[PDB]
Amino acid sequence: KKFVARVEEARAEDVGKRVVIIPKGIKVGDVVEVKKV
Amino acid sequence: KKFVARVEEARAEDVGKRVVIIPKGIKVGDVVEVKKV
Repeated sequence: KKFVARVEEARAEDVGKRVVIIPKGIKVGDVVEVKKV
Repeated sequence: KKFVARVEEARAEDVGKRVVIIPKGIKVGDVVEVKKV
């Protein structure tokens, strides 16, 4: 269960969605691979 | 450049943060591995 996506900035319409908060070192625009463990 | 974290619900204080929006299939509470590609 894995996917690829780009980090993005949270906006008012994102409130209520499921997210992983991204830390410093990884910026908006970066591509990340997310895999459920 | 990788980390492990739990999916969480976006709230009003998360507006402005960097996030990956998580799709259906992965829920709040799930542990995921995030790796910059």
